[PDB]
Amino acid sequence: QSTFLFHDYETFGTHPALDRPAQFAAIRTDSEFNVIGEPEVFYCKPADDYLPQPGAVLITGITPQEARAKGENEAAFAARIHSLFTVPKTCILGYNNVRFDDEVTRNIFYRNFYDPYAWSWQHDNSRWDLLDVMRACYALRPEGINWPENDDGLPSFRLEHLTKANGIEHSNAHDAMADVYATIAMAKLVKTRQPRLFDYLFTHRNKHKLMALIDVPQMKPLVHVSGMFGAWRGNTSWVAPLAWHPENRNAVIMVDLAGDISPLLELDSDTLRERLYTAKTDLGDNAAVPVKLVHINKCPVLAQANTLRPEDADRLGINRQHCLDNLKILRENPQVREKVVAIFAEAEPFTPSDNVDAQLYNGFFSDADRAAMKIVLETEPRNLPALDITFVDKRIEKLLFNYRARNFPGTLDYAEQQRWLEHRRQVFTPEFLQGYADELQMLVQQYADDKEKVALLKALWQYAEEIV
DNA sequence: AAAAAAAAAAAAAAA
Repeated sequence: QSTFLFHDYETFGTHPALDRPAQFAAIRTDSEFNVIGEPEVFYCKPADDYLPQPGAVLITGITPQEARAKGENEAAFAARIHSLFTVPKTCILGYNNVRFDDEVTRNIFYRNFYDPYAWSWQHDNSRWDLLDVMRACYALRPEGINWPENDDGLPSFRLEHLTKANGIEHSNAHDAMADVYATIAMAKLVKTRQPRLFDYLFTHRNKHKLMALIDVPQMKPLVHVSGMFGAWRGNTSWVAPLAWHPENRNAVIMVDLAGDISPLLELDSDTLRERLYTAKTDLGDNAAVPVKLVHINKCPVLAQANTLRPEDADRLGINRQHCLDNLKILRENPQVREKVVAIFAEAEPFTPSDNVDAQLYNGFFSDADRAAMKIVLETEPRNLPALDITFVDKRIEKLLFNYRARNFPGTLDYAEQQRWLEHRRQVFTPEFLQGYADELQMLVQQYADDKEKVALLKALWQYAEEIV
């Protein structure tokens, strides 16, 4: 039978590759969102070459001392998650998971010699993200659920703000296990209050399922829900697919039909590109480029025009006529496409980092390396160096040493212990430790009144003292 | 047989 796997990480920082996880929690459920099996919760021991983001710690309320005492090493941490995730017929999901948690999981698997993507697809698996489901529910089919307005009078979609707005036990927020229930409940609510949409959006979580909607040649208009648009637009707009992204295969170039389409008609590509990557604050008295990408593998909400009803339009302040006009102009002018696609054909302006943790997206691993890395998983730690393997991917050697050094220091010899002590010395430089102490010493002189917040800060200094 | 593109910028979620 098929199942839904709700999960939520509590990390030591925002950057998934560079920051480490602190806590993991997950619950297995059926299609009706009824709890199957026991709830899974466990902590991760942070390595001795990393300090947490003090902000993240003020949010999570979990000190490295607690995680070190309670948790397991990252190799086990990854094993337990990979065990749960690889169960056949499992749809893994959470809240804002595609653009955070899943990025963590991928690195956790990447750092600990597990396949970073297989969990999402292999054995009839998939993933889902409820965030845009809530935005789509509010935008398209709000009747039934209470929607919390912001200070400016705009719709908020923070989990804690939702569960409280619909009478659900949201006491003690930012807790791995407490958030999963709050998510499951939020799903259960939308499933009950609005099934059709919930199903549509579910079945249309698939890369190939979305594809069907895209008729680039005919520029068939589609409803697109995304936070990138804006809460004043119900995070919603009509869009038209101009062309497939020239390099990335999972991306497609969408034109915003609500935006002013003059720049595309007037300016050339080279200038448009520069015009696309400019801030609204420092941008002058010009209309911005009404173009964005949609990553069909990142659970984007797409539907056909008629899904967005003229009522729901008037409710969200979206001019249907203006969208219908620009479409006719875009259909009337092919030359617009030519210039647009060329914007996304340019090569990567950023130089790749030499930090092995951040190289996940430097291509896939081969079958030989993929197999050889399994033998590394099966081979016991102590016997890892004795095993002579000829790897192809230069990342593997650096990944290994870090794996063994972080997870199994006691398996290191003298040289390996020394070069690690150097690696650490390069991380915890006086100027790095000062800036940290400055960041703490600032925050304490800011949250001084909050004894709970201070206690957490002090703990970070006491940790920072005993780690170096 | 299949899986991906971090970071310029749009906004708003997550730690």
